Amino acid sequence: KHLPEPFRIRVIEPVKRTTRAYREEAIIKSGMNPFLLDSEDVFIDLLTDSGTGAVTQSMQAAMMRGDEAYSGSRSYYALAESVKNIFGYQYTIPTHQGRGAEQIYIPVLIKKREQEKGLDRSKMVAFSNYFFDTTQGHSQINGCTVRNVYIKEAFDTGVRYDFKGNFDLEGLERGIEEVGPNNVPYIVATITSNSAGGQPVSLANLKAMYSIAKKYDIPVVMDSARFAENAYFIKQREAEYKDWTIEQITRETYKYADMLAMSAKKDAMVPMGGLLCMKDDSFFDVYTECRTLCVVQEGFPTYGGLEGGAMERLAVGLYDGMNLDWLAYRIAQVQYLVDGLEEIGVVCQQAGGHAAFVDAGKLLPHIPADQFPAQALACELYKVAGIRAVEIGSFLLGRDPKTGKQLPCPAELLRLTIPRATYTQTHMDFIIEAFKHVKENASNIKGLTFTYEPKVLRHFTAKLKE
Amino acid sequence: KHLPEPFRIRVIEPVKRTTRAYREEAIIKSGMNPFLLDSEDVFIDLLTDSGTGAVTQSMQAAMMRGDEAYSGSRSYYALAESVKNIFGYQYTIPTHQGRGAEQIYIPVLIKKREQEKGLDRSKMVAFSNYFFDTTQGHSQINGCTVRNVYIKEAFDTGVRYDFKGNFDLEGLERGIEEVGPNNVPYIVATITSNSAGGQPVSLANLKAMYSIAKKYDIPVVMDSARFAENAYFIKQREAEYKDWTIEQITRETYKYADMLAMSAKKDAMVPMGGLLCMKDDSFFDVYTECRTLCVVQEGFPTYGGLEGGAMERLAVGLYDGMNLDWLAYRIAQVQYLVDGLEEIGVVCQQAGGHAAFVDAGKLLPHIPADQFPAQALACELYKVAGIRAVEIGSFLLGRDPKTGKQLPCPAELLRLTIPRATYTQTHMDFIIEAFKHVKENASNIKGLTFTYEPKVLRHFTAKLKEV
Amino acid sequence: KHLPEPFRIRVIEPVKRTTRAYREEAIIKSGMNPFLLDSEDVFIDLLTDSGTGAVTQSMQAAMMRGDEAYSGSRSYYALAESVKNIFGYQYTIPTHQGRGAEQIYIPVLIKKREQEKGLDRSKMVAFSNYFFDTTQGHSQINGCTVRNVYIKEAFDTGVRYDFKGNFDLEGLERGIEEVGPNNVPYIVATITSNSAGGQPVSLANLKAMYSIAKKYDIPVVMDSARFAENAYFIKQREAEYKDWTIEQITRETYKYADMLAMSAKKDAMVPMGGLLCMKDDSFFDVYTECRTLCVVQEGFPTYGGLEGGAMERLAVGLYDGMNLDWLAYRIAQVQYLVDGLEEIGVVCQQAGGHAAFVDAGKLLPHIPADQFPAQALACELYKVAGIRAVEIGSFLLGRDPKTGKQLPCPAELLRLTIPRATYTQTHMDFIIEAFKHVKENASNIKGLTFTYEPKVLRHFTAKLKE
Amino acid sequence: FKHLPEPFRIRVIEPVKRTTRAYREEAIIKSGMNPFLLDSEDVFIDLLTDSGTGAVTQSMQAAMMRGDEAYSGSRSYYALAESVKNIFGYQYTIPTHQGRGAEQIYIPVLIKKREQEKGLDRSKMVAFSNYFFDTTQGHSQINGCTVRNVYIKEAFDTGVRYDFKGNFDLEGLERGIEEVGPNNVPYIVATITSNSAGGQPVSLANLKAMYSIAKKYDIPVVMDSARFAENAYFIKQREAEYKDWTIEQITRETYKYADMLAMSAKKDAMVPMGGLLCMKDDSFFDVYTECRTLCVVQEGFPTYGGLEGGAMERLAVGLYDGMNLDWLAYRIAQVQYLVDGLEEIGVVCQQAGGHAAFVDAGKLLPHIPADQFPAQALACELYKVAGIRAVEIGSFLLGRDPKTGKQLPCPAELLRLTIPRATYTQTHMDFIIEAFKHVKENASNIKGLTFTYEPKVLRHFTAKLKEV
Ligand SMILES: [K+]
Ligand SMILES: [K+]
Ligand SMILES: [K+]
Ligand SMILES: [K+]
Ligand SMILES: [K+]
Ligand SMILES: [K+]
Repeated sequence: KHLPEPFRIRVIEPVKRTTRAYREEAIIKSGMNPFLLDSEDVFIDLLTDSGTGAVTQSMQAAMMRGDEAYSGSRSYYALAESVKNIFGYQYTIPTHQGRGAEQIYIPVLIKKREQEKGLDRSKMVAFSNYFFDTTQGHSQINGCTVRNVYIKEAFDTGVRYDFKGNFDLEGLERGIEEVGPNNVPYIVATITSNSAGGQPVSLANLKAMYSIAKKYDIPVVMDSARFAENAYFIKQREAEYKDWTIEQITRETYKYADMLAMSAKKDAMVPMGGLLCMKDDSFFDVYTECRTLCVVQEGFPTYGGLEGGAMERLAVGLYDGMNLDWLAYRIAQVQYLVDGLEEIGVVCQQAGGHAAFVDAGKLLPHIPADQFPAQALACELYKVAGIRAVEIGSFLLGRDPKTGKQLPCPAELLRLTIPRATYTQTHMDFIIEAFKHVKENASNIKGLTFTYEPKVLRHFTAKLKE
Repeated sequence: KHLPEPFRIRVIEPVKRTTRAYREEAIIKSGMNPFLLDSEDVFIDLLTDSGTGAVTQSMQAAMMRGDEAYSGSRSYYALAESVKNIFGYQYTIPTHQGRGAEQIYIPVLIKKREQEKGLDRSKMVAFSNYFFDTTQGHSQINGCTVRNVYIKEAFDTGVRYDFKGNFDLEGLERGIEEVGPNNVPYIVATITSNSAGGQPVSLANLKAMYSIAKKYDIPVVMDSARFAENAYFIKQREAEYKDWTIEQITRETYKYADMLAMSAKKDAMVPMGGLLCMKDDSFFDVYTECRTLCVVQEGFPTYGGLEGGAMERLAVGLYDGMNLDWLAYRIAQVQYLVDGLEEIGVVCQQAGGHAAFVDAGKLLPHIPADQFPAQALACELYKVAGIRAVEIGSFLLGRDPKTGKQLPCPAELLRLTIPRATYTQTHMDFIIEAFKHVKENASNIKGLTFTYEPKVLRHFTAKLKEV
Repeated sequence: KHLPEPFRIRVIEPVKRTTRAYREEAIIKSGMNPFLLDSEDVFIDLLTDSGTGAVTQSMQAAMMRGDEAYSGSRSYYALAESVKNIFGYQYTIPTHQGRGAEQIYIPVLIKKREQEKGLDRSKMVAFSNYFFDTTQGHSQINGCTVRNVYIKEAFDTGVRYDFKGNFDLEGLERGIEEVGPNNVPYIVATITSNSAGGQPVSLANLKAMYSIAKKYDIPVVMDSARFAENAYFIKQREAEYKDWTIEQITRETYKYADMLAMSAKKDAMVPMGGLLCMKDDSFFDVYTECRTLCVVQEGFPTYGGLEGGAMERLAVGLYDGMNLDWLAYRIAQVQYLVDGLEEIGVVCQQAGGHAAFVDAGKLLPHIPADQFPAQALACELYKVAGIRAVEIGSFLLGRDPKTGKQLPCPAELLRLTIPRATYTQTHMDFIIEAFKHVKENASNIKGLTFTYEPKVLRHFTAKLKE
Repeated sequence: FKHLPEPFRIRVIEPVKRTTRAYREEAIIKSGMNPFLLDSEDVFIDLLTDSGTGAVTQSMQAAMMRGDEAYSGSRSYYALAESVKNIFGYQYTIPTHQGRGAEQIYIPVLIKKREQEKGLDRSKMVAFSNYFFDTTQGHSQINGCTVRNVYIKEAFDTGVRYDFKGNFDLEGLERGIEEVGPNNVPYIVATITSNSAGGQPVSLANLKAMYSIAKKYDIPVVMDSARFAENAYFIKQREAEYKDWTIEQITRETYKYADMLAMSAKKDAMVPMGGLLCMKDDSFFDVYTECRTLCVVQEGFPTYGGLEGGAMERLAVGLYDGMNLDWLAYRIAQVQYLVDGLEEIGVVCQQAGGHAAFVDAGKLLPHIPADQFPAQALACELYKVAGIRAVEIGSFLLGRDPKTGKQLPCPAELLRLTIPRATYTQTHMDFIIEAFKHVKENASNIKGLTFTYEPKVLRHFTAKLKEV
């Protein structure tokens, strides 16, 4: 059952509606890419949960007392203190958002292994249970190839597994041995594997992975956008921690990484914000190296592109986002949507933490991956009810930066991303109802093809036809 | 069907849960009166929709640019403009809230007819399709007796009627005759009869009523807390206006009153605010008389107890509260709750605008009105699921200020007041689920009796014990 | 010297200017009463410091997390806790503002002595070192005569005295003897005598006064609008407390009253808010009696006309308003204005806590009190520079509710009320410069007379001619 | 009245703390003699910079409350775009979190453009500006592009007055382009109010001439607009042909002489966070879509580019509020007041500019060689004395030659007392002046500085030094 909101709605933002005819015109005008649609032409925007959710009174209140100092802001220290208490990390660098931190640590870490272990940029490879679109982008832009070492169950939308976000431990080890440990600049642990469908990573898996990393002295970066939801799943599924608090599980979790890069725009519940933090003194050097690069890419390292109030707000969000009643509610809503879709015959990845992932591949078997079936489905859904979603399949995966050919994709998923505390059960029902029509028209949905394709992170602004 | 929210949630306030054992202790410490329970001991607070609902971004934004001047604030003029454009009234006096405006116009209007037509304070009577508790309170405190002239269908929870909030025209006229037109200081038209169950008043009824008032030259005050919902019902039920906008219907509606007193804390959607406005120059005198009394009771008449930002916020709320998609949604949610309760066998007044009114009388037939069955039901509901509600029956009606005996009551209703844009469909379902248990235990609920009773507006702070 | 602001300006509200011709037209349209002028027609609004000052970030932040519950709001408890820790009072009832609390306790206290000691309403008299216009108003409206028992030095603008707000102890005692202790419903101690010119009341004086009250068992109500400034003066002038903190002095001060009525719109620094609190159990009865009357006049006693956020904000203001650096600055600014005026030959009451009181009587000796010289001066000042002020003389004092004749007035003062943290030293200089012209035209300022006079609190909306 | 009275009422304040001399003594040492490393709470009056540290208006704070946090196509984006179209007349808008956010985008894009279109030679490319900001110069050099500031002879003569010291050296610009070869000049940056020159204005005539030269060689012109409003004000007070124009009109005119604008909204637009990268018209549509592609990588989707919805609504309002004439007159008059006060006590400064008083450390501390950063020494002295924090705009900031590796020659050693907008009062100005009385009295005893830790890029922000 969809749990009742453990909160009262305090502030609302009105939204309008549109006609089918209008959407038809609009979706064409947008080159068949929802990313290019106007906000006001969307009734229920499930494009992403990043910076689109609601905030709590405490957070809005925090936003009112920021120290806008350019250097040494007390708001910075407030944020730093929250990081020290929650993750146990001593060094903090705020960034405006996720890719803000990535564009800093990646270059820094690469140069490090180069200068220390003779890493060869022409043969370097980074690993992750699964890289973010932007993490992969910045890695490749820095001449580093990536390899996602996910488990066999990860993308089997027909089978259930407790931690589909887990690292393929053997795979990771053989991968490192092959590539050569000196050529692996870092390993990124994505807490709640986004591409796997917001699937959790067990604490045991993290310990094992970190153990392998320690062995080859490879820096481990914990991508923490949805650390809270991951902590929740660990608490519900990993026996050892059934009776631990989200805070305790989080603290434990972060003992298995050397630093964290986070897009606070998710679980921390803020409309803007990111973090780049190092656990301890052993990484003091990368810390000061990141402060140097931060000045260039984001701003002085005591605000790094965030206004004072934004840091006070984040200092609070990191806590509010860990509330157990909240997490149970949020995740239960997603479960509700997934079960609703599954009951009308729309197969999905098992319910994850932030969104329902519809298996476009299974729903539209006639359109080849090369033709982006999940993107076609997205346009169909929008047409139908004014709901906007994103594809997590071949369109997003991109082409091989070396071959120039379309990368093979493990699954063509349509992601119905649910912004935190933004929509109600009625909206969920509305979405499910919409899919009844989408399904009833599956067989007639046409594949898509480029008319304009950017060279980097193409899915955000590309346009397609047919 | 419960319509999907025509808005996105932007800011939330976390709430806490409790155990049955805890509530059991708490309801006792509160003297069996939910009004005395702590907010944090309530999961879903349906005590009232007054100042407890959500606001829109525009409103929260307006709150940020107020002119805190003590006199002639531009924020005051902003509010005045909204009133002129929406209601067509030229004179505006802000008050912190509803009873703030009542404590001003009532004394003023009474003195007026006294000096003008020789009204006899010892024999004066005021009329209304149905007085709010505070309106009745201030009237009686001023030595004026009240008489609610509602229609026969008003309190028949078993029959459906389009406008149960309507004035009993024949009754109003008869009443004015029996009492003597010189002794009737004013008539209050309560837009959406609260006690009737948030039932609407037709525009035709208002015209007729105002016509009668004009005949005897009796001032007509439009109590406007829920004017928007009333405008909505008119639009859905009164043929002549099916195609009018809420704004147009409102403008039309207010041509049939001489002034308005409003608790902005409802449809205007603000956590604080009230209004006392006069339509035109013919009432300029009561206007300046109200400015004089306002200085004493509320504050300088250009802010009357409201901070600058509060007036800017209200200037916006008056508009946002009239949005058609919004009104349809809000009222549809209430309908959903009422239908849900009715489906599990809990008879209610037909769905009104702001709340579901459960008929405690029908649900608990073994308890005499003198023992406040709706209050007993309220305590039962709280114990069961941590939901807080109010009774609109004998407990609230009070005693006859002259006889000193309990006033006879037309219905014992438990009001599940729904704050605007605060709870979801899931909460509604939660409430319905709770009532399944309440119903199952109906026959065992005891009646209540006083242990402490205030002399005025007793229901707010009184304490009772059972049986 | 004007101290430098111990704070940074964070939010500003733009204001406009006007022409002399325009003001001349406006002042007449307003019936020669500044109270009737539009805010936008005023450059520097010194009408009052009540609810017109600035707030701190913490306060604005508090306003964002209020519990709007109709009953038992946690915001109410927050306010109650602040009252308990600052004043040591156990019972709290919020009111929207000052006169909101007055209209409650006055009726309640009167009925009390009537039912307990046989008070005779037809012969009852209340005392105060000096009643506020609204306190006097509500008293008289309730059929109670008032008597201000101020000291001989109080209104001598030519002589300096440490505590001109003090009670005339002998006077108070004789007064009570004359009237009969059974007919005195209450004594109001106005912390910082407003009419005396924002002059302080010593702690010793309060002890003595409370001692007299205890003797006749007369309830003592501490009017606390400017309790903080009074605490400051005590700290600077009363030897015994030179080394005490504002918080400590306040706590001590409130041991000499049975309850407090406060317009939080002043020292607490909020744009809206008031308080009615009782010290302890011995007054539990008046407390529950006030809860009953509050439901009628203000709202449920757990919010009493204040929104949730307003109570959270006040809970913070009560503290922020007691900051020592702040108080020193605020009071130093007033001192600066007073010294500046005195330097150009404009005699004033010695610098008090919230405003400079110009002695209109001494500045315009040709105008008889009956003609309100301070009001004439106010209109002159406005015409000259667009500065708005209020008179604290015969116009405000009113007529004898019994005789119907104009009450005799101890001083005709023009009050240049300074809103807290709103204007700068440059504005002060601007005000002083304006007075150079006002003085240079003193001899030609005409007296005033009614054209419209309300029956109660006339000065707020009356209109005059000539 | 020289210090004009505030054309506004203070609505919200933030309390600040004081410290003891002994404490500052310890603190300045712990900070490696670099104020940038001091804690905010250890500063009474923070004149480090006016960037994102000033106050906002009610309208702005109100705007912050109604943002559309959509990830794409936010209506708040369109609101910002509309303001840009009305004010600057530019049709294409891309929001960025701040200044360097826009720089890291257009610089790479413009360079690749001339490379692919005119055969630019990265190994011989040079960019020009009346004067590059530290971050603009940084990103240029990081992209392998050398910079050349073509300022006028009067620019850094703190002893002489001149109406537009921020002007381009037209002959110099032309000679420079000829020397380097027009195909190797990727762009020209016009810094509206030359920051390094001392917040000195650039005349509209100078801009027309400069743009004319650029059009001739088909060189893209980027208008760095952080302080466009103050520049518009000076033009209105000093350039005869515009004495009677409004700030809005002068701004509109001004922007006809650039192809695009890069702006750190954290200054004149008055916001604590925000930036803009906009193109004038269709002729630059290509760089526009190229910037959208690079923005996705560096900042975020191009319809918010690192700014939350409310931040864009706030900026849409700030761009307007910042152009108010009474406001500008007041703000600039305050700076004039501080400059005249300092000059009164014998402390020579650059003639009053728009956002700060620039003390000439070189003239105040003649015994210290530029190599030893006299302006930085002066900054530490000022802090010790009264808890006032400032920045140096001299050799320390200028850096080393990325090619030679040697310290770059500097035209002036200035200590910048940056005044955040609507934050401090006249009393604070007087406080600052009073502080300098002591600083001056001790001038002869201030020692020079030297590195103990120096970053390879933008060193002045986090470097640490010690007394030589
Ligand atoms: K956002
Ligand atoms: K960046
Ligand atoms: K409220
Ligand atoms: K106010
Ligand atoms: K009242
Ligand atoms: K900032």
